[PDB]
Amino acid sequence: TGPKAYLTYSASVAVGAQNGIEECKYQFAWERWNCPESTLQLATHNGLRSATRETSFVHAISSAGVMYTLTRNCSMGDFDNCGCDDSRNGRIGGRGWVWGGCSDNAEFGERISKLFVDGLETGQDARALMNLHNNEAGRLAVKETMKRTCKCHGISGSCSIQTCWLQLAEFRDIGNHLKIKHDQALKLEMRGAIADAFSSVAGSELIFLEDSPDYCLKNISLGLQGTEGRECLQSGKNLSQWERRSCKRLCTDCGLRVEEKKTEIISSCNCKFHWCCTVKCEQCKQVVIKHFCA
Amino acid sequence: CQEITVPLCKGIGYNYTYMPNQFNHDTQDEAGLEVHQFWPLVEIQCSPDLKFFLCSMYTPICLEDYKKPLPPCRSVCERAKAGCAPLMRQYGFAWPDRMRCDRLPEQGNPDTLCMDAA
Ligand SMILES: *[C@@H]1O[C@H](CO)[C@@H](O[C@@H]2O[C@H](CO)[C@@H](O[C@@H]3O[C@H](CO)[C@@H](O)[C@H](O[C@H]4O[C@H](CO)[C@@H](O)[C@H](O)[C@@H]4O)[C@@H]3O)[C@H](O)[C@H]2NC(C)=O)[C@H](O)[C@H]1NC(C)=O
Ligand SMILES: *[C@@H]1O[C@H](CO[C@@H]2O[C@@H](C)[C@@H](O)[C@@H](O)[C@@H]2O)[C@@H](O[C@@H]2O[C@H](CO)[C@@H](O[C@@H]3O[C@H](CO)[C@@H](O)[C@H](O)[C@@H]3O)[C@H](O)[C@H]2NC(C)=O)[C@H](O)[C@H]1NC(C)=O
Ligand SMILES: *[C@@H]1O[C@H](CO)[C@@H](O[C@@H]2O[C@H](CO)[C@@H](O)[C@H](O)[C@H]2NC(C)=O)[C@H](O)[C@H]1NC(C)=O
Ligand SMILES: [Zn+2]
Ligand SMILES: [Zn+2]
Ligand SMILES: [Zn+2]
Repeated sequence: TGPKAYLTYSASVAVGAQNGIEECKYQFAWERWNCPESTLQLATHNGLRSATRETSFVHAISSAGVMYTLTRNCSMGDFDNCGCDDSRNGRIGGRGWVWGGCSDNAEFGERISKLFVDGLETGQDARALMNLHNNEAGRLAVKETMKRTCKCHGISGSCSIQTCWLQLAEFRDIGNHLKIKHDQALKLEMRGAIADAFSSVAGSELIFLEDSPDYCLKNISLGLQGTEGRECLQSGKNLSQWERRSCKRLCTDCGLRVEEKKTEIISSCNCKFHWCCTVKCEQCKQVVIKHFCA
Repeated sequence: CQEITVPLCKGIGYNYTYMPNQFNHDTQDEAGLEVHQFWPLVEIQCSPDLKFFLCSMYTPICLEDYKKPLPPCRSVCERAKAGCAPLMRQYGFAWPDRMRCDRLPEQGNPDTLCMDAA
């Protein structure tokens, strides 16, 4: 933990935490709280001093982002210090397959993620333990989701014999997982008497203390910008019943009305494929009508 | 995009392919070691399409204007299977499960864009 080390990883970490924030933004794209969060904010703690259910998710997914990205950083040729998981390599893991390849160094990613993400959690208070918990919750979500991926190098490509390694899941799948972990997080009622209560909570589950505000409403003290002026989804061929409800959910149930907005966009389309070598795609002007709360 | 380095796939129609491929290969050299196991069937010419088919799969096309993958059409694969499979069958070689033809788009769909003859 010396400033030479803090600097060499800091560039990559910042990219990681952003991925975490972006995925959080994805998972809540059409909900009243839509991750109005900056990377900066989880250091400033401004916009999330509220120990709400949603603040839990932010901590996990950003911690998960830092770990995920740097574990992948390590595995690719980005750091000289760390190789990959050479342990267990070469061995026989099952009938007709052996270990090998570059298994991702998750323990490296966890190592860094703790250093930066758990660092910002200053204070010895109950909220700081809560946040520290949620970090590991997202951190171990990244670990558990790892799966054996393989390449078949048998005769003519047959999977008769194959080399396997342990790989990360797609960060999306981790987001979906942590989304669930958020949906079913639970409230805690509570010096060592408090630290006892947190150990009664599974390391995977998310912890929150305060109830969540009405996200329909604007509350500048909390960094909540209200639901007004937010895109919603009305018409769509293949939209989740969830997505179809976004207009009633974001707008009308919040008092606001639903307005349309004509947008013209330029998209590559009507592609035809010439024989061999080449494909030529003309571009078209297309009219998309967006909806939003007013 | 990178340039084709594998012998069997040079000058098939395009000089540029990407990695990793549909078979999840690191290098062209790794991909070449496997597609070279088909070299007999190319020389036999059990199907004219086989060299093109095997190359669209092991070293798929890479375009600087079209950045979505471009697979061979089902018809191209069904012809290579038509010509090669019986001969391969005769020597105790099953038509590879990766080479299966229903895993490929059929021609005539703007959504499913592919490579084939008219
Ligand atoms: C650890 O891994 C992470 C990814 O998990 C990695 O983050 C990425 O780093 C690369 C390299 O800096 C960034 O790629 C850039 O993307 C921008 C657009 O914003 C480009 O303009 C850049 O292009 C450069 O190179 C081109 C080809 O030479 C040039 O044409 C151009 O002029 C530039 O010189 C470049 O492609 C990428 O944006 C980030 N990801 C982010 C920020 O989300 C991180 O760098 C890794 N750390 C280590 C130790 O490598
Ligand atoms: C912006 O947000 C603040 C804080 O919101 C409070 O904490 C959040 C994380 C959520 O848990 C919210 O549900 C919660 O209200 C709001 O200020 C709060 O206002 C309420 C009254 O509307 C206060 O409740 C009172 O609490 C006292 C004890 O002190 C009782 O006796 C009362 O009966 C009543 O329940 C609450 O104390 C107050 N919080 C503080 C300290 O600021 C605020 O309403 C909101 N502002 C806007 C712009 O809407
Ligand atoms: C791929 O590269 C080859 C080899 O350079 C091209 O084939 C011919 O190459 C000779 C020189 O060796 C040129 O004089 C010819 O013009 C090329 N033939 C053709 C088709 O005109 C080939 O053209 C290249 N393929 C692509 C994608 O253009
Ligand atoms: Zn925090
Ligand atoms: Zn899961
Ligand atoms: Zn409408």
